Amino acid sequence: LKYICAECSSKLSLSRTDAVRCKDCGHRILLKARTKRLVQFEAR
Amino acid sequence: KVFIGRLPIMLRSKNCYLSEATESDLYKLKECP
Amino acid sequence: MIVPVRCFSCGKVVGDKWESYLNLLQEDELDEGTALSRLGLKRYCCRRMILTHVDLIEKFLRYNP
Amino acid sequence: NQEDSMIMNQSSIDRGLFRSLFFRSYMDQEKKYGMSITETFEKPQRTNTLRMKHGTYDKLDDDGLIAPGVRVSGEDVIIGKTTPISSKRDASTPLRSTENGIVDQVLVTTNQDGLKFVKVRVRTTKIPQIGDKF
Amino acid sequence: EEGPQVKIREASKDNVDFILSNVDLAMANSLRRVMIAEIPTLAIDSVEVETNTTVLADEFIAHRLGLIPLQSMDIEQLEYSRDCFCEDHCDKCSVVLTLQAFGESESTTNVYSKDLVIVSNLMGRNIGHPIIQDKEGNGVLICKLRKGQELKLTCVAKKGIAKEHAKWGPAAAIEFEYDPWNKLKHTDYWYEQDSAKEWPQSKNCEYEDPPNEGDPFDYKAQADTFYMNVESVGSIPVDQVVVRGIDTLQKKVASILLALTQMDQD
Ligand SMILES: [Zn+2]
Ligand SMILES: [Zn+2]
Ligand SMILES: [Zn+2]
Repeated sequence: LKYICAECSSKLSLSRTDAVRCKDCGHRILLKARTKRLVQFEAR
Repeated sequence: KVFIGRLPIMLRSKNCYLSEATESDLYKLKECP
Repeated sequence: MIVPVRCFSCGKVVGDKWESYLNLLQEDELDEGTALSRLGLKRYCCRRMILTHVDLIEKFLRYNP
Repeated sequence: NQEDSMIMNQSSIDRGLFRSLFFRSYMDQEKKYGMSITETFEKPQRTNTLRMKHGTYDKLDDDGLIAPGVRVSGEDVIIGKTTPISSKRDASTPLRSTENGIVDQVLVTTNQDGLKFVKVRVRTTKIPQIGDKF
Repeated sequence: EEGPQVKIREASKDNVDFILSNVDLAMANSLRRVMIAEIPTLAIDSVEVETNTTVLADEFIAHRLGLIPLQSMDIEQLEYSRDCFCEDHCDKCSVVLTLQAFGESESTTNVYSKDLVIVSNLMGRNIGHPIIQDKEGNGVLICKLRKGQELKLTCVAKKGIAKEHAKWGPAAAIEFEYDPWNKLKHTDYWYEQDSAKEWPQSKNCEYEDPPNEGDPFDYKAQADTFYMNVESVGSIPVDQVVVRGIDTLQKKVASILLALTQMDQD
């Protein structure tokens, strides 16, 4: 768990020089899923 | 037969996929209908 | 873009009443002007709130991940 | 409300009147050099050069990008990158001095030249204040 | 009884139409204000997000969870975070809620204020319950979602009043009128042809004696008898939004006495 695929949303990830494609959908985009450090918000 | 450069294409025009696309096609395509 | 919870002007709850109203429309085949009166939305401050909201979210939801 | 300015119900502003979102998108690539000399995305430190920024690099994960949940601000760094020249000269992108907000969505891609292309995006909510135009 | 009397006209669970008689305008109004602004209530004020994939953004939601009315009958026996001695917050000063939702269904899953689950102990007392007046019993549609959209929060509702924010308001609209037959001339109707004909007569016109030309202008005529109507959002029972009003305003005037004495010392 770390990166993701725009269309076939499938937790992926990797490190340096591991190309930049997904495991199936070539679609070379990829996002970066939330943080585990929970965030707080003022409620107003 | 031969390759001579590249022509940018106007969106929503004949030569653009979006042209024949429909409601559902787009939303999947991510483009806004 | 989901129903505004409460009315800007007077603060009177209005979040609930979205679904209700949308039925007294399609189903109960009523007219906006009364569907509202039916739901206790007396004065326009609250009125203008529902009669105008454009529930874009529905169109948003229709995307993907 | 004199001379073309108005008074605005505060309560209403709270109940949500006229609030808005605001996104901005910083972008960047790892330069290429004919004779294989590339830059990189990473969370650097001294290691010779020191020509680094002034704001916190911490919020930076290890690929040189922030996570989409983090609250950023000041000159916090949003992207870590380094230029190789002869070792570690900085090339990061700080959140415009003025602004501040929350990272919305990060995205890592290739650019035709097989380079590491990346774009960040910060979301901010802006409630109506006094000097605001309408 | 003794001073300023009342005569509740119609009344329900969400509106206390009534007639405040033999009072001072000042006071009538003071009360009005007090009701709208300084009555203690409870509402979410800190929203910790763990996960969200909805189409609405974090703070967007947060904002909302604030206005989702909350129980507050026993609010007056819960302390203000700021005054409690805990490092930050505790059951003595706050209520914690939880909300989780996964788009299980194949057709738009809905998140209602009813899916909020209290966690902290209420040490037994009516507080922190998502007020519902909805017909089907769901109340306030917080947010919608699609496929595998998740949403895990954690809220912390605290005391708080209108001045601080509006989400703590318990009032919401408050009808107020007086001297329906402009007898004190506190207004001067604008007209094209005739005042009376163009300018609507209020329902309240009845419960008060019509003008009657002949008579001169009663200048000595101050102004008593006010036709209010306090509606409520729920948090507190319509009646209370008037009793506690009368109380709060009371305590304020109190404090001035009080401080006027520790000031007596020197
Ligand atoms: Zn893929
Ligand atoms: Zn209203
Ligand atoms: Zn406490």
